[PDB]
Amino acid sequence: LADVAVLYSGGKDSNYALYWAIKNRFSVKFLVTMVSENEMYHTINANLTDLQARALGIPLVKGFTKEVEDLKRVLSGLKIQGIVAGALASKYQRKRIEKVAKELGLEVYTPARDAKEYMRELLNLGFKIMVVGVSAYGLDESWLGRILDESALEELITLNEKYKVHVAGEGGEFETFVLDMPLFKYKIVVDKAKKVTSSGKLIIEEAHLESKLE
Amino acid sequence: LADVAVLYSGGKDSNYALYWAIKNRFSVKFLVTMVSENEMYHTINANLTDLQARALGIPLVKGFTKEVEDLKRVLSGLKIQGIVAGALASKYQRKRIEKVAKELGLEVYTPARDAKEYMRELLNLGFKIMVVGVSAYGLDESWLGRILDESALEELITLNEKYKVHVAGEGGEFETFVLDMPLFKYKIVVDKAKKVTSSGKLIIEEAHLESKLE
Ligand SMILES: Nc1ncnc2c1ncn2[C@@H]1O[C@H](COP(=O)(O)O)[C@@H](O)[C@H]1O
Ligand SMILES: Nc1ncnc2c1ncn2[C@@H]1O[C@H](COP(=O)(O)O)[C@@H](O)[C@H]1O
Repeated sequence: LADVAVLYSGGKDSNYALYWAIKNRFSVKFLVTMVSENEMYHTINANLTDLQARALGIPLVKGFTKEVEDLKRVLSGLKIQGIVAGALASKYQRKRIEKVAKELGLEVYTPARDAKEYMRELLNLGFKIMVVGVSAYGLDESWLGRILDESALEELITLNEKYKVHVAGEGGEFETFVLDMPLFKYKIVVDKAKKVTSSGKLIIEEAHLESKLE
Repeated sequence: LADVAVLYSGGKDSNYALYWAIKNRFSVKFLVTMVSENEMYHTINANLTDLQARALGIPLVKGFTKEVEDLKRVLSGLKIQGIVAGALASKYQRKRIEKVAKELGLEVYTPARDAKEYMRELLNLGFKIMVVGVSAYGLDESWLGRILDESALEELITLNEKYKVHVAGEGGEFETFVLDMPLFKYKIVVDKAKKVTSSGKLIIEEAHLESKLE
């Protein structure tokens, strides 16, 4: 029952879900990423979680796509007992997870919910988070490619207590990409990104792994 | 017993093994690629089989690494009955496959061996094969990035009946990458490659998928 697969899309919560699972003695046999044609090229920006999976040394399973049926199809081919998803999964995402899980007879392990507290915990845990998506007023394109720290957290809280932008970007406020965390054996360094409704998006063009102190 | 995983590294034989398996009514649940640090960047040249897996629509499992222990670890997490490998696997490769297979209690399905005949069959089946590796005298860097056809086959046979270079590159003579085959839903187009003992190597920098007639 310790054998599980983590739904990994690359952002702060997928990574927190991974850290949580490992710390709670779970046996993460696989990371699972679903790729939809809804978003074809050679750029690394297509295999970002693939870059993180190498930093982690953990096997990565990639599915392709009614995404519920495709997900269940992928997960059904794995020798696992449960599915690990972050406690910040979309209100809709949780429904799909619950549905496929039940139908497959799998457990839905999830971290047992204050935005501020959560965000602070990630920083204290050594999470290196970069903003790669933005879709909320009060967040100019300047936020793209920017890393979050005790400083950026303030600006988020200050922005929240004004434009009411979620502190944990819960709801599409902004997308993230984790460049480093305690479990990474290698750090991810962005060499070239270049930025593109107040909808922003950072397309990573050049990136590489760098060994950590260890 | 129909459920299997194909050891897919991207070349002509991995793809032939895949085609053979699908045609023989096997249920290919996953493609498995092992990535070793023995060969760190963002280039697509790292996720080439990932590009093919999208063209195929088949889930891809990627392992990281005694590669035998790592392979068995990956395959042990999949709900399969056997392993599919091409009949051209290295004389050593077959030993590892047999070892892990036996230890996991899995079947080792493999295509039931004339080089010329084999190479001709691939062309007749519509295989679009590009040379991305070279390590044999009589094969100048001009062969890198070159596509194989009834014409290139002759030059290979003519070269064989002289420098004794294997027709199926069996033994490290040359590495390949399949840009298209009947099972691909999309074709792979190389936009920018640039070439690098008579050891040659083609590093693909730009590539993309293009829809097929269907
Ligand atoms: N294939 C998937 N299906 C459903 N939910 C997913 C999938 N992949 C990732 N997630 C959820 O996405 C959340 C993380 O989003 P993020 O912080 O941007 O990486 C996690 O809490 C997961 O539960
Ligand atoms: N992870 C692996 N372990 C052992 N053999 C492999 C692995 N991946 C691919 N192969 C073998 O590599 C052969 C294909 O080489 P190629 O034609 O260059 O793609 C196949 O016949 C497979 O049996």
